[PDB]
Amino acid sequence: DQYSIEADKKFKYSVKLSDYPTLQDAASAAVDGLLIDRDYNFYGGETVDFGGKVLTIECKAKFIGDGNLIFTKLGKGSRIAGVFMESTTTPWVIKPWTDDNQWLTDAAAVVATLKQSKTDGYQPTVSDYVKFPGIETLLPPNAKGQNITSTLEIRECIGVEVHRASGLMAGFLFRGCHFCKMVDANNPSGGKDGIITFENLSGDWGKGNYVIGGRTSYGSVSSAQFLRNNGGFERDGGLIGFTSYRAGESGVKTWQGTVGSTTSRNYNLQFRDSVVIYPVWDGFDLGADTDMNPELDRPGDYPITQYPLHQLPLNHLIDNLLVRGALGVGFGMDGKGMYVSNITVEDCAGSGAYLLTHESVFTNIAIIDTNTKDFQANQIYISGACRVNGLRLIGIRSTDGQSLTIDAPNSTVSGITGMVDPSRINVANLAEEGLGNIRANSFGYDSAAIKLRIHKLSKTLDSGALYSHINGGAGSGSAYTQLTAISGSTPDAVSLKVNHKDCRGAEIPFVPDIASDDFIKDSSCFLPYWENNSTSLKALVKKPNGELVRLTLATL
Amino acid sequence: DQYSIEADKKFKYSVKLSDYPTLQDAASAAVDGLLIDRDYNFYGGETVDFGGKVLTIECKAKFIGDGNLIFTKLGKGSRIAGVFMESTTTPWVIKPWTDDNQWLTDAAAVVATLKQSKTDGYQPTVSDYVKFPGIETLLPPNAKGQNITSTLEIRECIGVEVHRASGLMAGFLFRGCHFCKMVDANNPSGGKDGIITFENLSGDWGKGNYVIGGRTSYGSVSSAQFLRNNGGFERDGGLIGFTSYRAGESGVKTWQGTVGSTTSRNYNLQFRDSVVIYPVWDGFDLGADTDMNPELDRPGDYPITQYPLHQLPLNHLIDNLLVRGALGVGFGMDGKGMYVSNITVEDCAGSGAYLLTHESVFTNIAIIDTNTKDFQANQIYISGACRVNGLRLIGIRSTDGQSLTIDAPNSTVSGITGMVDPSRINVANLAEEGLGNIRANSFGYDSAAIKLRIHKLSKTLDSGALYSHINGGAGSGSAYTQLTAISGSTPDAVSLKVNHKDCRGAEIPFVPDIASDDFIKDSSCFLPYWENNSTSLKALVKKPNGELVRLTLATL
Amino acid sequence: DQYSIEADKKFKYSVKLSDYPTLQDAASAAVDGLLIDRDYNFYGGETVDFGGKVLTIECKAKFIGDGNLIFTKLGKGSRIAGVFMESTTTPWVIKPWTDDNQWLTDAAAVVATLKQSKTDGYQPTVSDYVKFPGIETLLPPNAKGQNITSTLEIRECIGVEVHRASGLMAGFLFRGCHFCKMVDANNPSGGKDGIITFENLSGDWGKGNYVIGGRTSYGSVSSAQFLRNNGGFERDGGLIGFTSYRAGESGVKTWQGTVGSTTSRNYNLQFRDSVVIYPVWDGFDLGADTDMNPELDRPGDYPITQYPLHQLPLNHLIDNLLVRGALGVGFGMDGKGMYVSNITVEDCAGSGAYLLTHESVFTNIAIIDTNTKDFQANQIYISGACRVNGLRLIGIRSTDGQSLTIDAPNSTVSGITGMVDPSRINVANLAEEGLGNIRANSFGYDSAAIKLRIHKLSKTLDSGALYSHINGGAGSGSAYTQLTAISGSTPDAVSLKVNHKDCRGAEIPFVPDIASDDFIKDSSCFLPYWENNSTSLKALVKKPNGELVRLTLATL
Ligand SMILES: [Ca+2]
Repeated sequence: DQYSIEADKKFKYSVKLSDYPTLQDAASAAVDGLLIDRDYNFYGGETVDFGGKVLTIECKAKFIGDGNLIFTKLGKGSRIAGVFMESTTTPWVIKPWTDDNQWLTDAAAVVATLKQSKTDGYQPTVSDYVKFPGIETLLPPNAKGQNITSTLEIRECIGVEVHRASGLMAGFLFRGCHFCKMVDANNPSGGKDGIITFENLSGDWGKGNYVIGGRTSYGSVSSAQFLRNNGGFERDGGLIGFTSYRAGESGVKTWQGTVGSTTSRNYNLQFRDSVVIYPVWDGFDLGADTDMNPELDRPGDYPITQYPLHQLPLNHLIDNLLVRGALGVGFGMDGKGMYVSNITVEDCAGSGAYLLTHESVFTNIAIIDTNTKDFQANQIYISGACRVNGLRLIGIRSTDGQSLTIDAPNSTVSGITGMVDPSRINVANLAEEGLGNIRANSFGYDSAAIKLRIHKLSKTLDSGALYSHINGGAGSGSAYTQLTAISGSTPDAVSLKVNHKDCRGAEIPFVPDIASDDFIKDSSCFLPYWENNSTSLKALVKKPNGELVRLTLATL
Repeated sequence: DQYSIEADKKFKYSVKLSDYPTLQDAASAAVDGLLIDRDYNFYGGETVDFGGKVLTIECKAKFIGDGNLIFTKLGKGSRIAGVFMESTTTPWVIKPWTDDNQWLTDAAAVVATLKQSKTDGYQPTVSDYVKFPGIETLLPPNAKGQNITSTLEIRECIGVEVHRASGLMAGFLFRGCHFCKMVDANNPSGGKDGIITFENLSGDWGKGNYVIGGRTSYGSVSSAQFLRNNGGFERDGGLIGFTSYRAGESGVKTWQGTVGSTTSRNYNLQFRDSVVIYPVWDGFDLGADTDMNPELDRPGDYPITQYPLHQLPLNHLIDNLLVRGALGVGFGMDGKGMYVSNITVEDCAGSGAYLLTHESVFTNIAIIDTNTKDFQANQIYISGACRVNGLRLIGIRSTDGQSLTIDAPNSTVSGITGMVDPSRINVANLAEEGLGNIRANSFGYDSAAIKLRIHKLSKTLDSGALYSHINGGAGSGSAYTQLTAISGSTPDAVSLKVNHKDCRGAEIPFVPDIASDDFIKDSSCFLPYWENNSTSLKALVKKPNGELVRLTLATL
Repeated sequence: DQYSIEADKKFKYSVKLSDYPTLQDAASAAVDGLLIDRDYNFYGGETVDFGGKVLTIECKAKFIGDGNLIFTKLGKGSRIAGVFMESTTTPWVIKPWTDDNQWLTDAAAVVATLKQSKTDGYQPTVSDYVKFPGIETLLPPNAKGQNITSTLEIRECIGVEVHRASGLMAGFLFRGCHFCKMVDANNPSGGKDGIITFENLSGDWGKGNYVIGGRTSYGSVSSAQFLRNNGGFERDGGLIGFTSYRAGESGVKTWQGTVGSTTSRNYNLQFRDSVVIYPVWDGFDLGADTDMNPELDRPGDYPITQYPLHQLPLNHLIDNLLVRGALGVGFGMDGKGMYVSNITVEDCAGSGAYLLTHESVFTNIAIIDTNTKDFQANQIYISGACRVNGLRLIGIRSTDGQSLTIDAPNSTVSGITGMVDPSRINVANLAEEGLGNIRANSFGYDSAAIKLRIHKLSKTLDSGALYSHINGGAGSGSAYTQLTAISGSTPDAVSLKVNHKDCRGAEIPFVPDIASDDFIKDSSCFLPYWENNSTSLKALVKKPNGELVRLTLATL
């Protein structure tokens, strides 16, 4: 009895699942620690009440079950580490990529990949019917409408963190939670539902909910997703330092539109320092309104009368994101008044950026080899009146057809770099207002060029140019300078030259027949023209006083 | 007695505060673990001696008290997790922002926000008297000079880490510590003092001290701050992966000048991969010398005779920082020989960057919609002789008045992008030395332009241009090229044209009266001029031998 | 007996090394936790069998020994925290940098730094003989061929994480492991071998192996290195969020060539969000093939017949890296089909980038003050046919000699910024295809310039220019525009002017003697020329029909 007093004071309290027949029995006994030291088969909907206790739950075995294992009434500060969820069912999965990591787009080829596995692919859903046209008819019935996920559901808790979670056909759901985090996810392999979900459709708007660190793979739908969360002006929530691989839908998704009877939208969240690779749909989908066939209202949210479709003041903090390998769109969003910075998107089959934004600013964007399968009309689309300050376009891929590279018809852009085809740029205004003294350095040509193109006149032909051309060969120390203008849709049709053939003179073009009065523009100027009937040059002169006179300029 | 032997060997040692009347009694009993499992009211200055033991302190309740709870004599490798500090006093706080997140600047409006709360605002300090002019007179006495903070003080320890700390009116102070870290701060809400402080005014210069991860909110002064730390050439200290929200002063601060009798300055620290949002003063304040009314000496530091004011070899490693929403300056520093990269600052009421630097290099800087309240003279200021390589300016905001955008009178700059008003650029030298072949693409105009502006001549008017203008309408296949020069402060006053009205000729300007001898510049050139008394063009000719002759060029 | 039942259920299981004579005895007794609470002297090769148990190993003391302490048969999910390795031997180390952090390059100066210490320098190896020419002869024998490292070796384990490791002369080796991580390394000071190594020369290719977070210092060779790892298309492995300081070789290394009888190469790894400072050799060395004296084959890898040397499809995910202070190369790699983004390299004595790549894309690269000791031929080298989209060159350093800045003879580049000497650019093609309307703003000169340079003609002289020059002084409201061409290797030798001396006319250069027929280029143009024998200007006219006629243009 003496020792027991001492022992109760000097040892750390932990209960372990191997000592109990059910998880509730263990939860009930727990005071400080709880060790999961044996695999536990749960039934879908099995619910554990943790009594408001602040528990440190250390997992060293699996939770095995189809459906949801529901944790409730955990005290603020509770932590669950090392959790591993696994389904009982091994479903049919598709694997729409080759052994050289090329995407498969042909429905029949995708069907041929079918296998029963808990990983290395995903269970088809209805969105696959759109993504792979014709697949709905070709999929066997046993591969359609599957619904396998083993989900850890944290329900109506505050201040709970799940650390280093993993699994097979695994999901993690925080339902009606606040100040909860999914930290350092240890590459769970996903199932039918989203891998990591913060859903706050009921109760107060979600706040304080983050994905921090870690990564996921596979899954039928999006890797990380938010419904009805608002981080406040403090931006207390979102996703930082995360990697998503091969989402069956999108890497990171803020939901759009109405779900159930209320809004699924999100405000004031962080999306930073993260990477999405090889999503079947999109890298980041940060829109809040439905694009195609939209609702006429926003129950639970701002009405259309206050903010039109795609013009919500979403106010997310969006910075330093990387997307590679999307089969859909690399980076998509909507909203009004947005600031977005430092986005890098490479090698996507659909548009690199699809931006249904207005009065927003995009700084230091790089869109490098996207729309490679011509799925969309362009590589970067912007609908509304926005500003782009720094835009890198084109890597090493060519474009065979007529699609635009940037179509941002209401936007003002500066700072494009890359080997863009200028005919594939469409913006409201493009300008470099603040360059210093300039040099055009030409490699691999016998000339250097400074060209001008007026898109209203022609998007495909330069309207004038300033050239420098070698006279003779390399090392001659001689070039000629040429000032040109387009005529009859023939670039460089008319030109003045300086030093052609090292002659040290200006070659001046003249009107090839009698110049009309209106040909001359300015006072105190002359326009030479040809009088064939005398073999003479004449000059149409607009005198300093504005009156016209015709003079003889050169004679036989 | 048999079991007790076995039990002492097989169980983890931890003591818990619920078994002791004081925190010292628990600390004294501890061997391995210490669990804080009941709220503990401490008195200011209460000091716990941990006996040099390497303890793992796990907090699941609050430390409650105004003033400092002082931890001493923790062994290297000790860890304190989940600590939650809370004041006993609920002070008066101000909230100088609206329900639409607009800053309040009017003192009377700020006073009207007063409430008693431990969060959602901050206790006024003397710096508020400057920030909100007139507020000193308008604040009620009960809202002035408050001093509420509940501070965990780690004193004279080596190798101690505080993880996942939080609180209300909370602070964390490492005094005279080395190799200590504040890791994954769980959004403590601050009090009167700095939220996270590494202060090494006594003893050896601080080294090995970091803030890694996490975030803070509110507080009256700066969120994270350093005094008398030097990371060594190894750069072993600083701040990485951190977020500061709504600092009452600045997000991240390295102190300047003398504090007490010695230097508060800092060297060789990292500031990387971090974000500061909505500080009342500055985002990052990385200066070491006092700007306004400076000391004539640096006791404990390099003398002015060795390094002039603002020219210390601070040698911080500064990269990948984001600031949004400052009411003061987004990014400020001083020093000589600095390299700074990848800084992004958006939507600040004062200057985006205030750089009292010399012989320093700034690479890939973006300053986007700053000085929005005209608090400073410019958006980015640089005092000394520096280099800027890549500078994005202007988002979507206009500027109504005469303030400069960049004033860097001793600096050489290249790579500006954005819709900057060129009259608002002031630098020593601006150049694009290494561009390739160029094309100017014009949208929304009937012409394209390549303009030249000599700032010594005029900062507001272009001095010459190369234009291409549509002849007729869209699709004509015809344009004219125009080479212009300014005269009488009228841009484009004098010009030569090629292909005006699709005439296929050059329109050449001539001197409107008798040309003086000195009007012609080069040998083997001619200058046409008007002789009104005969209705003739003449030519002032400088012959190949340099001598002048006047010839008749065109006659009736 | 009643209490013992209760106690066995309610307390956390942990054994502690203080209760056992050997580490194996403790490992054998362990069930859940294992506490290292006394220093433990191990013998090189001492091997601990952990029985497949999933153990949480908490270290609060040192493992002391030269050689390897080998951990085997740890269960998936095992974690080792706070480990501290220390050698028994204090070796001789060199410190090739000064008290102002300047690199020492002179062998005799390096030898003079010799001291016996476990840190603050490194043990020489054979690579130092190359790095510091002559040092092999000058080093005393007792400083050559040393081999001191205290290494924690995790052998043939899956799912083991080492967290917050540190030490003196310390190394960490994961041999034949999968799904293992080195997390938040707490600045171990290195020994003779690599600090952190994932080596998978035997068994399956390594996968799931990461360095996440943390930092290292010193060491004789590379800080973090990989052999025979392949992350799969999922990119499940690599290095994220890491800092390396003063590697004796390189910060981060993927091995090249054959080691033993098989490939040491690596595929599909992440290298992101990391920093390397002051390596003696390279920052990042991400090559897979041997550059100098290469193997004729790749046992265990793709044959040369399939992929030529330096053209392996390495497919690493490489983004957001910073290198400063290398004595060798900042960033090096090889491979074909690579995408690389957001690399920043500053202040390196050798090349900033050495890129033996083909059909690869580099986006937003900044190479700022590199090759400062002229160790290589250039600041950035690219061998193969690649694309660079955004390249910042030049900080504040000058270059005295003739070395190139970029030599990328097969690459197409766009978006250079900085005060580059254009004669030091060599590329296949350089272009800005997508600029908007342009303005050249000139500061500190009486003129503004838009220059053209044809590198085939001359890399050192501009071939033509468009200038604007002040007439009179500041505020005159007058400038002249000038269009020039090079002749006899004299820039600006021949020119046309508009508004010289505010004359409002064009000054036109003429051929200084009788123009040859071939001097005129285009039909409907004239070329003025001088007839000295009559003091007349003539015109060589190519009529609209293409035939030549000579006319009198101006007469006495
Ligand atoms: Ca004549």
